[PDB]
Amino acid sequence: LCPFDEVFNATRFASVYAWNRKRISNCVADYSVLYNLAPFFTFKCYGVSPTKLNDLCFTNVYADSFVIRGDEVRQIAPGQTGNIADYNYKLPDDFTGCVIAWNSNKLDSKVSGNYNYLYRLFRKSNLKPFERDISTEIYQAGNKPCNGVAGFNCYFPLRSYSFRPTYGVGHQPYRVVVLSFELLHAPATVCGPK
Amino acid sequence: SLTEENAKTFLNNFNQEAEDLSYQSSLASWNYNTNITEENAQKMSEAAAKWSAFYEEQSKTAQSFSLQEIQTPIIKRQLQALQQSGSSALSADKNKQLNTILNTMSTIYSTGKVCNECLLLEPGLDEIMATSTDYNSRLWAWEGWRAEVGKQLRPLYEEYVVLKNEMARANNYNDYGDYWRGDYEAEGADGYNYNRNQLIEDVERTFAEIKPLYEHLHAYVRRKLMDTYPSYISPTGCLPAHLLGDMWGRFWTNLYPLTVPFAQKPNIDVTDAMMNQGWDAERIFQEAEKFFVSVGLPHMTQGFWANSMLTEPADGRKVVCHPTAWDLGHGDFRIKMCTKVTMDNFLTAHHEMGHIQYDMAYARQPFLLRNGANEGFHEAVGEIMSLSAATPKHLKSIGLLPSDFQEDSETEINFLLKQALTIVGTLPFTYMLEKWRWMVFRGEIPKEQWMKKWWEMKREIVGVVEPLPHDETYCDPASLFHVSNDYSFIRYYTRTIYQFQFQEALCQAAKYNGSLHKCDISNSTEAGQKLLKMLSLGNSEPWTKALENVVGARNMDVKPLLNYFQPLFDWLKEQNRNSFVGWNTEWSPYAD
Ligand SMILES: *[C@@H]1O[C@H](CO)[C@@H](O[C@@H]2O[C@H](CO)[C@@H](O)[C@H](O)[C@H]2NC(C)=O)[C@H](O)[C@H]1NC(C)=O
Ligand SMILES: *[C@@H]1O[C@H](CO)[C@@H](O)[C@H](O)[C@H]1NC(C)=O
Ligand SMILES: *[C@@H]1O[C@H](CO)[C@@H](O)[C@H](O)[C@H]1NC(C)=O
Ligand SMILES: [Zn+2]
Repeated sequence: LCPFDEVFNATRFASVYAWNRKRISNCVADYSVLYNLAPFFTFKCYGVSPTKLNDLCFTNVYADSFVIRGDEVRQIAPGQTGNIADYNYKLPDDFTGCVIAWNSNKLDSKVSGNYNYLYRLFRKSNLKPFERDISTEIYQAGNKPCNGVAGFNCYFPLRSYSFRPTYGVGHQPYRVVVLSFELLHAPATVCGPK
Repeated sequence: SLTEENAKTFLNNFNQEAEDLSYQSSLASWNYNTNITEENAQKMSEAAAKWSAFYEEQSKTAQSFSLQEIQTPIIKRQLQALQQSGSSALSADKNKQLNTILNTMSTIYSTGKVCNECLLLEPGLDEIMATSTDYNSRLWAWEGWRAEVGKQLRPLYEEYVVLKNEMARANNYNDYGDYWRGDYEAEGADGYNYNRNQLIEDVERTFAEIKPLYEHLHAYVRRKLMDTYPSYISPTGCLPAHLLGDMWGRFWTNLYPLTVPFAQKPNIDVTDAMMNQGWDAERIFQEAEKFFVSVGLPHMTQGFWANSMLTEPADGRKVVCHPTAWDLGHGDFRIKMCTKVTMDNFLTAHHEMGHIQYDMAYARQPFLLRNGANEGFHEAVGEIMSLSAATPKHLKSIGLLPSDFQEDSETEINFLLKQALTIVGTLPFTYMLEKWRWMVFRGEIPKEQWMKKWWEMKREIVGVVEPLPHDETYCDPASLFHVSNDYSFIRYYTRTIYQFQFQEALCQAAKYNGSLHKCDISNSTEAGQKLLKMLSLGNSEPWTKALENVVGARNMDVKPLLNYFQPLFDWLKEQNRNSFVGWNTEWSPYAD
């Protein structure tokens, strides 16, 4: 069967600025197990419905896992705008798949702050659909050259998420999983059980 | 219009860093207040030093951007609030002397003692000034406190005034009094501008309409004190300062047991019925949340219920035991209060929940704009809720008062009289103190005429006379906490005005058909939506627009205040018809 146990139950999810991607090629899939926890505020499907996922078959499915703030989960959708949508992870205007996310305060939060998750704050231009930029050069905002030293009008692009147990409810960590059901004029492989 | 994206990015980064730094500092301060230990104190001091350094460094760079070149209103507002340095304008030695004098005056005040008997300020002396009813007992205390504190603080205040003036002049301000007035300054379109010099005109015009009600209350209280101070009260003179039930005469609440309108019909106190029903700490906050939901405001987060300290800890932890609504940022709201089973505790819990709701309102605004429109809206937003919760009908519906209870006319008069003694009594005092402080900073009252003009104003505006002659060596103003410590005092007048303004504005939205003092905004979503229309703005828009969003008017108006005490006003007019309204300024007890 498909290795769904590795996408969701990973001991540590990737940062939004370095979201990882996994694909399915041969084995069977099963969508009825995507129940990480009872309240699933993020189960939005695009182009398809959750009830017919089993009957439909696709060539390959891309699963992108990343963590973002609760307030930024709404930005993971086609046609949205925001620091996460433009500079970290952009979805096409006409995208077919499923967006899944759940609360992860107990895991990705610590009293002293879990600075292991980061995000891109500034970028010279918006990211294209399904683009991943991991550069670390300084962001030049003025008419002066960024000589590798941070300061006035020369800020560091990446910043850290200070997840804490009492970090409110909107700023808490949310393990996101975006499933892209790519289908083309190719042999379909990702079918449902029979 | 050029060089704006740079300021935008600067503000973005500043917010990104300042939110986390403020969360850390607030969490340290919370851990210290809820657990007083040297370790928590050191952590709080280090966090505060880090936050202060970061904010000062970011503000020094904020001044590099010429504000007049920015065109976006929100970015301009964000830059304006951060460009103001304040104390950093002074040199190293000037700040040296300023901080030295300030903290030395604070220590002389806190560590002040009177010796004839010997009682400290908070314990003993305040209890005397509140409960004591003997002439000499209060006279010796009121004289000794001043002669011991103000005489020592006088030589320090003469330097502190000029130091603060130099500080303000470096910030392009005229005087320190003008610096404090900057809190009400507003910028915007033609119909939303508010000149900084116009605050005095509004305060004076607003006070001219409160004098009749205050004059009648004074005439009433004066006669009621003759039964306890026969030879120390005059039928046409001013009231002695030491007989105001307070060390400074700020609050007349301590005079209610003597000036009660009707003694045979007391006020309401649901403490007995509250405790008999098993009302614990959380039960009160549950009712407060239910009330705040009945108006259409958001619910309380589970984080608040989990992190808030709503009961005195029995683990032996040392707590400051003072009510304060905490907004640690990032959605971490908490309430700190040693909740007990009483009605005063109920009202304070309602006030703190209103503060928390207000803080939650403008959480969507930028970090630099997550503050109230002015220093008067904050306390008023909670005072209006406390007033709405004190309605007898609300207590009857909640289940504390029996449904068979029928409100009476005398109880309402007593409640209004107590409110006036606690509200109407402090309005002239605050205005007089603020005007005196302004005239001192502006240099209109020479140092050789401080006490003379101070007492002349006390006699004219407030109608209070001193029991003994005070020369220029005494410093009665510095004897007050808010005068020794640098704290603006006009906030209370504006708060008292804005709370009644909001009460009269929301009652119209709730479609009330009765007296304003019995208005209950509960179970009225239109009232909350109209109020939330302003709480969400915070400091994003000028306070004029924030006030218009609720009251409809763009400036202060005391008509709702007079409407609130309209029954008490007529009652006093009918009762004060047995005396000469007013007071003479040429009479003094030391005229032996
Ligand atoms: C209240 O104050 C005490 C003062 O001792 C704190 O106790 C110390 O906490 C550090 C870190 O928690 C420990 O490494 C020490 O061993 C503690 N000493 C004791 C007596 O255990 C305590 O943490 C503070 N507590 C609360 C509840 O804030
Ligand atoms: C992860 O493992 C748990 C069992 O501990 C399982 O219930 C859950 O469904 C797995 N994750 C997914 C979505 O496959
Ligand atoms: C508020 O609404 C509830 C539910 O209708 C009702 O039980 C209660 O009597 C109302 N109370 C007031 C203050 O009108
Ligand atoms: Zn308070």
